[PDB]
Amino acid sequence: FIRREQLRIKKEKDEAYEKKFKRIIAEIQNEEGRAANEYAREKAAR
Amino acid sequence: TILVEMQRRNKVGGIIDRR
Amino acid sequence: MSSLRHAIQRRAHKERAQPLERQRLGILEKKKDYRLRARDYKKKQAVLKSLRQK
Amino acid sequence: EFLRFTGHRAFTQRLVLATLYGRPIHISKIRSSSATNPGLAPHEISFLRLLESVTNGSIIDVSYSGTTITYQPGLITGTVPGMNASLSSDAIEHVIPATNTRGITYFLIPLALLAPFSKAHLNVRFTGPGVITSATHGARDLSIDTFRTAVLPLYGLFGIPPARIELRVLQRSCAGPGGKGGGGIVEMRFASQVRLPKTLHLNRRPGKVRRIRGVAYCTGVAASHNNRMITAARGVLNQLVSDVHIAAQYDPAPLVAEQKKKTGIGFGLSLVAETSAEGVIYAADEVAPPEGGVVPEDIGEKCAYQLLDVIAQGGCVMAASAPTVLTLMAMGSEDVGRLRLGRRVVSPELLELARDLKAFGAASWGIRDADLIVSVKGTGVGNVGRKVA
Amino acid sequence: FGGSSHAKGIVLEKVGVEAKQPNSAIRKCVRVQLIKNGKKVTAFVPNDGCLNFVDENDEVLLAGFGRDIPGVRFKVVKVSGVGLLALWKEKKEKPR
Amino acid sequence: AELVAKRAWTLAGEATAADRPVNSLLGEDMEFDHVGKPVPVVTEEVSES
Amino acid sequence: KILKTGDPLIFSLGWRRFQTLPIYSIWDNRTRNRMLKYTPEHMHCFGTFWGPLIAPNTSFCCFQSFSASNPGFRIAATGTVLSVDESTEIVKKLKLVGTPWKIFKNTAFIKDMFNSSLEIAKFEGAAIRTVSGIRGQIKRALSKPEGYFRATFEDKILLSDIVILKAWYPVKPKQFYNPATNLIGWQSMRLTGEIRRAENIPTPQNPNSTYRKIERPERHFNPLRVPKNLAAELPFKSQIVQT
Amino acid sequence: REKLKKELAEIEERRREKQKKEKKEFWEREGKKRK
RNA sequence: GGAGUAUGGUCGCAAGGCUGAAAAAUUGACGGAAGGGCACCACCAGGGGUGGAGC
RNA sequence: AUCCCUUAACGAGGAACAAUUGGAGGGCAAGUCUGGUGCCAGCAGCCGCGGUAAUUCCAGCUCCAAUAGCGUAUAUU
Repeated sequence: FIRREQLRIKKEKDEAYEKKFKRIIAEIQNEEGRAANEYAREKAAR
Repeated sequence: TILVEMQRRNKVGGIIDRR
Repeated sequence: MSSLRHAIQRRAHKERAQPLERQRLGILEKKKDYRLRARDYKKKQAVLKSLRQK
Repeated sequence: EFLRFTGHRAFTQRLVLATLYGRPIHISKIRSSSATNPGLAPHEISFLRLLESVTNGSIIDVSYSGTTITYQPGLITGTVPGMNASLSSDAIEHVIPATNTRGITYFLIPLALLAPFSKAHLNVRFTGPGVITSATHGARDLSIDTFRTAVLPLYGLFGIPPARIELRVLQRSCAGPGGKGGGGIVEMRFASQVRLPKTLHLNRRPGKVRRIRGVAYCTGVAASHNNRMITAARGVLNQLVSDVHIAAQYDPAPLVAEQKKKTGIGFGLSLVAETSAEGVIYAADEVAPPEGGVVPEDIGEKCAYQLLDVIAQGGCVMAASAPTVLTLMAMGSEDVGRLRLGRRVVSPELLELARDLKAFGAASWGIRDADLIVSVKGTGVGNVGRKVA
Repeated sequence: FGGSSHAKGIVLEKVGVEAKQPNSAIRKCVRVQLIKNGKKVTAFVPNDGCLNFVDENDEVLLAGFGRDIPGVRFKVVKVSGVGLLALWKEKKEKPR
Repeated sequence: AELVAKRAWTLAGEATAADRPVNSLLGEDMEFDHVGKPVPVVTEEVSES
Repeated sequence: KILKTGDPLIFSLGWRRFQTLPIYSIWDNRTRNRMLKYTPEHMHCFGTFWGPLIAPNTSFCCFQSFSASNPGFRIAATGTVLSVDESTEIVKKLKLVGTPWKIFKNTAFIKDMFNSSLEIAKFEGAAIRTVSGIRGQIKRALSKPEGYFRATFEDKILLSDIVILKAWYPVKPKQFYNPATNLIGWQSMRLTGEIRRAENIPTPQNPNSTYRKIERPERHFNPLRVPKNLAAELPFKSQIVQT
Repeated sequence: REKLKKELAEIEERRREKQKKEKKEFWEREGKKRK
């Protein structure tokens, strides 16, 4: 019983961690790259 | 019993119900 | 990187030996010696499988 | 054992303030007068069980007579996966027994004002036979809809944002056979834990009550009941307001264990008047008697009359949500926060809360005229345990 | 940003403090809020052990990052008036 | 005296079978990894489904 | 000096000066809060003690002994209060170490690890491991020698190998609290080195634990040994020619 | 020889990166010309 | 700049309760009697277990 | 008064009269984490059984650039 419970909990916890940090890294890269490309466009026009 | 103790591994204090 | 690490970051981790009460059994096989053992056995089994096919 | 209280009035307020301030209490002489059922009530002992479940290191001790408890509080951890549950997203189960007469907002109001001061999230799930999600005749408890859209915006005022509060019902229920019983399960998920609540200021006059929105719910009766209730409430409030809009909700019946039975047959209404100025809302509720069978138009007229009473009476916050906003104002930072109560709003429960705060160690309140402005000095405790990363 | 070379900021929250692998760029990145303009931008602490000196609500100088999340543009240079590489090299203590 | 005294077998990192008492594992609460999937026991809901 | 876990330390934290004995624990790779035995040089480790509660992000200093005859630099540790709790979750590795008894191709019988079939039945299915890196699983308790078991490994282990099982035993900190009432007078709990030098007991040192240089001979293996029936059955172009 | 082959593989990786960057810059310039 | 392929957000629909748990067929439903085929879950001829004591 | 110029006497063996700033790379455990059709791979690793007056270990790892100077960010030219 402890084997089945611990394996279920490990699968759910690893899936939740992977999903959350994929979201976080994607949002950070999206916002930072958007501002970087806007600044490169505003700098190349000068 | 066993899963509840595995959840409350480190849980201190409880309601002491003398009635 | 490689300049963002101290010398204590670079310092090697030593390998433990066989216990002295058990040194008569030979050397304590770690990952390197195990890799050598597994390479030799996989090579010999590959030759034997080809000989059995032939 | 150190601090000493008497009586069964404002019992949950005393235990919750004891948990939040960390002061060990001893409440003596619960029911000295009652010879038939002396000692603790079943809803009180179930609130003790829930408090032990969500806290950690708290020691509760009920005596042999049941008429004296003592309580040394611990930290409000919540649902940590090492002590309370198995996973961090797992709902801590709490069962309350079939001999429970008070509504579930009797458990939710202290838990919701004790929940922003926790370490991890709170994911409590109230199941069991005696979980009534309605208003009670009882001590006139709020409903779940009244509780939600009348008092959780006050946490939104304090800066505990309601973007992360998840109070959801999965079955709904009224009392049923007599006052005892229930069946409808809920789960509340506080994911918004703050260090210190903001010192808010309710001072400007909340004059123009712009609109009325509400919820009329029916569990176990015909679904024309809420339509008749809406026509009654609109017939009362159409003299005053052009936009009253009341949702209709219907659930078939909840089943409890004895072999299951269907219990919790009833219907009720809950009006919320929103003032155009700020987070100022007046709420009123009315539920059918659990054995009576009264007219739904009588219930709609009764809740509309109670709503117009609270609109006439209240300064800024109604007296049902006044203890919650006042104790959060006391938990805030070491500045003054200014609430605008009506002179008719001041109640013995509010006065008893003032006595309990003065006994615990918070500062007194300053009452001046403007309805009266009550000004509260925060004590600057906040939450004790939070992983500052 | 702005017209200056370095900006100041408040460390709102070290995002990716619960990331698993030690030198992940999600582990190294920190969400800060610039003082002059008010926007929340993300910046790299140069090292994972050097992340421990960055505490919440600390005045943080940050510059450009000129060379795993490509596009995070800033790097934290000074924390509370003391250079972050000096804190990492254990030259100075952080005044709090 | 506790700081100067010998460590318990749970606080020593390597506990072979000579250190501890006989059935001393049954009194402990440790976590450890398992290997492989367990077989699902047939329960009445499984047979009904 | 480095500063050991268990040894007492005078914390200046809040208005309180208090001598308590902490537990140093690293957060292993953000998984389990493993208990260290010393503070790491030039690294922030977590500590955990039993003292008064303070709201977190509160910096603190930390001394060893309030003596003027210290020849150098009385202050020992610095830092900041991370969080407060009751009943921490500190965990130390306990390795059950055993020895192979009979070694077949995969299943080896392992002797000097447990004492009874009750303990083996508790630790049934556990992830056992060789020092070399061979994984394995405890399969079944063994009947006739009481305390041995059968464990099916990944490949063949040797009789020289050491078979470990890495369990995690929880460690609770002690609930000691000295106030450093200096204007009245106070008893200062000593360190382990001062205790050993005072009451004359040597430091425990294991010769099997002290690192040595290992003389490895170059591993030469035997040649291939082809069986007689296979060597007589394989065809002419691939027949083995041995004079 | 193995050290030289490692450094040669690193140089070829840099060559493929600069080739991809110059290819995208050229086709970004031409895709505006055919628009 | 064009064309694909992904990834994560945002929005819109889905997302309103004459309601309150446990048919098809000119082709379908069920049989009976007769006659076949097969079977160490049948007959026939034998053999062998288990079941008595202990682990 | 100082500095300068004159100037008797001391004033070098590395564990010092104690060269720095960057970049690239190798080697390591009875340690830890993750993936999976055994022994593999990846991220990495101040954290190892004991031990802090204990240890003498890659004993001071290898290479490149500038060197009393050197790096980073942004604007850029």
